[PDB]
Amino acid sequence: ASYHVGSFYNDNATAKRIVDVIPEEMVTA
Amino acid sequence: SPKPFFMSDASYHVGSFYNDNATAKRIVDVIPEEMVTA
Amino acid sequence: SALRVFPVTTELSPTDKTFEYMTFDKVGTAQIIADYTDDLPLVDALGTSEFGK
Amino acid sequence: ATMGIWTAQELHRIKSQSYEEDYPVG
Amino acid sequence: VFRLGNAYLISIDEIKAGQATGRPLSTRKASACQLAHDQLVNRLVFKGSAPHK
Amino acid sequence: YEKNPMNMSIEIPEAFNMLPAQPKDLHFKVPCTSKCTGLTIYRPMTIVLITGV
Amino acid sequence: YEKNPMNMSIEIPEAFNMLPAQPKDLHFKVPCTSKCTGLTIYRPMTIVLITGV
Amino acid sequence: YENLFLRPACPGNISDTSTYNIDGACVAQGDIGFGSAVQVVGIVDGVKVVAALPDGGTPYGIAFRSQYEHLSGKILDGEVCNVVSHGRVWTLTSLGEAPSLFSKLQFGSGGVVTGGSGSAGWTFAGGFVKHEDGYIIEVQVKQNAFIAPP
Amino acid sequence: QINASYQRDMAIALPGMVADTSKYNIDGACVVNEGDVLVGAAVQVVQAQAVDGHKLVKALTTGTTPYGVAIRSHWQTVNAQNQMIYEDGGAINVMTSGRVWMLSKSTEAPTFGSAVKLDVDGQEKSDGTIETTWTYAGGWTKYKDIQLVEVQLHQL
Amino acid sequence: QINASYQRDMAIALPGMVADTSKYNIDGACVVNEGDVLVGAAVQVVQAQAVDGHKLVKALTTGTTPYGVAIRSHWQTVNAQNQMIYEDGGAINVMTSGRVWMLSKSTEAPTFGSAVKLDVDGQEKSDGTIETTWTYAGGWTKYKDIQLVEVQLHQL
Amino acid sequence: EKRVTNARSPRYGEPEIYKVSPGDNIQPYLIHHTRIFIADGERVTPQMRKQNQGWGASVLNKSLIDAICDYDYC
Repeated sequence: ASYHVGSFYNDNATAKRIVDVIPEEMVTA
Repeated sequence: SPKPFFMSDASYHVGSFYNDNATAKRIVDVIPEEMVTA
Repeated sequence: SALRVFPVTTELSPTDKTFEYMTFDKVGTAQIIADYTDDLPLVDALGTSEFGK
Repeated sequence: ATMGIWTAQELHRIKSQSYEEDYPVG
Repeated sequence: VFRLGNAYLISIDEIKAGQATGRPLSTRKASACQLAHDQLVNRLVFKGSAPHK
Repeated sequence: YEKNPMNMSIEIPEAFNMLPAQPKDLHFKVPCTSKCTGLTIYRPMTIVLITGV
Repeated sequence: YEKNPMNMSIEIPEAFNMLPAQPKDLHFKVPCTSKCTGLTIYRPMTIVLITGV
Repeated sequence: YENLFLRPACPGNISDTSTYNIDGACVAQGDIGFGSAVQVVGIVDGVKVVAALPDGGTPYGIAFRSQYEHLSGKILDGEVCNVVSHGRVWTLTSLGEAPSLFSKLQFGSGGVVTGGSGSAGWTFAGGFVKHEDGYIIEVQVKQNAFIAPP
Repeated sequence: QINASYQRDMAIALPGMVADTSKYNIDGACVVNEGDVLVGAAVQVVQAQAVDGHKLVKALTTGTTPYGVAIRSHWQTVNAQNQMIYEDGGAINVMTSGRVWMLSKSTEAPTFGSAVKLDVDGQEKSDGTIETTWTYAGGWTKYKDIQLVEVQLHQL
Repeated sequence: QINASYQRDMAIALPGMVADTSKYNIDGACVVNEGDVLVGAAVQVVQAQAVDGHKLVKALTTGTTPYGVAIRSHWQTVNAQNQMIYEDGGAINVMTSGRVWMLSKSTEAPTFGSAVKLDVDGQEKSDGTIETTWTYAGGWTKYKDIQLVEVQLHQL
Repeated sequence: EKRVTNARSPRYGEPEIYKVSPGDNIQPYLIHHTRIFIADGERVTPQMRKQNQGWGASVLNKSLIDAICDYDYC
């Protein structure tokens, strides 16, 4: 189910957090 | 489902949730307003 | 007294033979409706011209 | 009279090149 | 002067569905329309159309 | 024939373009349009067709 | 009659406005709406109508 | 490429999101109940005047449920009214058992479904549930199906 | 020496105008053949191309079957005899479903919901010879010396 | 040496494909366990649920009234002869109104506006014994070893 | 309204002029790009970005929405 991970990313905010907390803070440092 | 023609946009659902509920109000407004007043 | 009881203009080149002017008109109506309606009326436009020598 | 609002002239194109017949003198 | 046109449908299920390798279905269906337009232009040039004069 | 823009030409006033998707219940629809004119011959005495070859 | 907003009134709760255009295949639809009530007379006997003139 | 279903099965509302049409420029003479057939008695200034179905009339549409236009519970005289002219809709009925699928319905007095053996008109769509010691059926209304007799 | 104010009303319809925004359907993949078509009159289909797909339409004639009604357009129509027409060999906008304002030749208002009978020229008549399945939708007005009627059309 | 440039045309349609975008109506249903249904062939309804109206459909058989035509969609499998099919257990998309390309096994192109007659297996036949309300639309094409015809479908 | 795709200027692919239609029975009008600024929300996948006309998504996604919703039932 939901083999296309893009739908999972734009659907569940949790996966959103895991994927976007690190790089964006990284660059803003 | 059928909707009134004058109010038949996305604002009919997200707008209603923002307007009525208060936790959504907070989740939307706590960051930008303090953000800018800083 | 024909040239003085009526206006005289000079918006015409000496080599022209004819001229033309245009008119416009419109139609439409409005109706009393409820909230869940799908039969709003419509409007339109018009146009007409004429000539001279 | 129930015409439109645009005449045929306003949607007309005139190519800016003309063709003349030829006649060699001899 | 004449005008040409076509269209294509697509469903969210097929949009979300992924494949092993190759261009997406949306891109292929978009290329199909361009190919159809070009081929219709070539056919108009090389064969004509009686009803349209 | 003699390939010369003054003898014959093809006009493409509008290029291929795509319109925004128009959503329905669970699927979309995308139309595409363009314009053309066909082949016009200004001097038909500069083209020769050998048939029956 | 006496012109006084405490005797008679007309209400316009919602003024004229145009909704955003809804697109179709190659054309658009623009709906318009407004609100009105009509004439209301709070205090009668302040208006005299002379008929049969 | 499919059509979604609609959630609440109450009388007077639409049952699907297929192609439908709602004629909202109308006024009522007398009182009308949600989920009943109506007929057109006259036209004034582009407005259709509708009444509940009598004997001998040709039905035109079915009254439609709205929670702003009708605050009482039914449609009152001199009120603007919503009428469904094309689509699937839940109707009041006096029948006891479901008729054959895709048969032709027949309307008794007051705009209730009582027959399933008509010659031409609206057709049964396959829905049959129970309301208030009475039943509700699902009808498929089409625009030019019933033609006014000369 | 007292002021005055006057009132005037716009007309309601015009030959070939769509009545309202109900469920409608317009075919634009047709081509006019063998003559010209008047805006606000029924048309008939001669033949349909098997491969190309363009339909061939022309004016209504006795013994034929109506298909649709040409509608108004300020860009596709051609001005002639002081009105808008569709010339030969040009794309046409046929209406296959919805409410449309058609020309009429009758003298009395029609009955709502009754069947429409056309004349041999594609113009409405109370006692015409060509019978259809379209209906009268109630509208009945009159432009300057032009009589129009509002007709509901469905697919053939 | 002489340079060369070649040319080749595409096919017009595929079996069961929607012809154009003129006011279609597609609904979902469930296939009955008995028998497969070919995409682009008519189907029949055997039982409709009373709570909502969900329908169970199977292939057409003699002495039955058709419901719609199976179309190409996301859920569809391949048979032994590489024919595209709908499985016994699964969802099916059925078109009840609009223009669609549907399988034919006759030999001559049909005429516009006439009724469509089907066979027992649910395919077009010029002299079939099944009477239907659907109409011919004029499109007549030939995929590789496959015949197709364009049909206007009216809601039942 | 107006889109530029000129190769010379790197400013290709973005609208040059805008329709603005506020309403209040006044005519919608045109604004040049250089005067206005557009503000977007949260980033989304580019295939969604194109169908959303270069516009982000609301922070109230349905996971958060129904997480809020079932609380009242609780």
